[PDB]
Amino acid sequence: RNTIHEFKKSAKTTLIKIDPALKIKTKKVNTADQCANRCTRNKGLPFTCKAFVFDKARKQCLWFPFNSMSSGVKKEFGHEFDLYENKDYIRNCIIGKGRSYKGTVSITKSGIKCQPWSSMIPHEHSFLPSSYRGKDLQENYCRNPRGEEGGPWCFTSNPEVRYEVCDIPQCSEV
Amino acid sequence: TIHEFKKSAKTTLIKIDPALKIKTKKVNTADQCANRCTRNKGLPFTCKAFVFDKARKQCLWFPFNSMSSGVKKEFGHEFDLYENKDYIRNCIIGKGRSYKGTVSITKSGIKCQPWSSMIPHEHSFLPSSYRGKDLQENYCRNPRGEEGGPWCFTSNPEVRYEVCDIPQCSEV
Repeated sequence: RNTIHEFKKSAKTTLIKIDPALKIKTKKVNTADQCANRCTRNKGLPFTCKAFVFDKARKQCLWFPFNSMSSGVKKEFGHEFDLYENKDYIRNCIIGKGRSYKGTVSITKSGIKCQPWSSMIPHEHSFLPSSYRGKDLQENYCRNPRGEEGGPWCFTSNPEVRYEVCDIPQCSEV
Repeated sequence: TIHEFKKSAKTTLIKIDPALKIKTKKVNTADQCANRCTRNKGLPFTCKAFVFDKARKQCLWFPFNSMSSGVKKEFGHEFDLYENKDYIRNCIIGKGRSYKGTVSITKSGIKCQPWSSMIPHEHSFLPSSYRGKDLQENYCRNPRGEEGGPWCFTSNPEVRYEVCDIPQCSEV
């Protein structure tokens, strides 16, 4: 029942609340998967678990009723922290051209595994994560960093297909 | 792997538009269909759902799900439908009348009571009286389009019902 692989992971990251009104729960633990299991099950939390952090130095879970996109919360850097966001609270559909898409789909329309943004293999490119802050060019996720009409896309792991659009549905289009 | 899919018992999908690709294979169990779908290895499309035929032991992998235009869900006792959660809208439009995701926890963090239970709470919100509205399992639902969005009867005997905390699509 190790559920940790089902969260979207951000290395070296925790979340801080600006709004002192927002609520946390913390517990000293052994391993990150223990935090994940309690979040998934939502056992003994007085709120809906949308994200958790494992502190590897203090061996603690921090469970949150918010995520990195909620208002009144900001990211904080820390070598000891990993952030895990519950995919049920990361919008999985696209608004407009999907400039703001932060979901984890990482396969193209024709079923090709996306190439990591941090990689120049197979395809050399200049969509370096550091050139596109805010656009979450992480792992091999489908993204639309320049807001082009095609919707989110990725460079492709197939050497013969440089890039392809991914097949992510519009949230609302009647 | 199978737990990142929403399961609909006794259900298959029929494509109307014959241009939509399908892939099928004789297999042993539904778990193997899920694995192939999750990792998406030998599929010329994005696997958004699959059906397991328990009688023929066949996987049917689809680049669509039940909310896709051009497909009909149908009863069939030998089929189970499994829909990839990444393709079931996880945010709410309007009051969330059309919410079909798998969130089953209230805003205060209480596990929902199954719709087909009368314990702790008795109610007239049974599955058949609201066909089309997916009062399945213990999922947060908004069958009548009420103000606060999807909700459920609560497993806490002290709390009859409570809204869940499903975000508006316009929230972010």
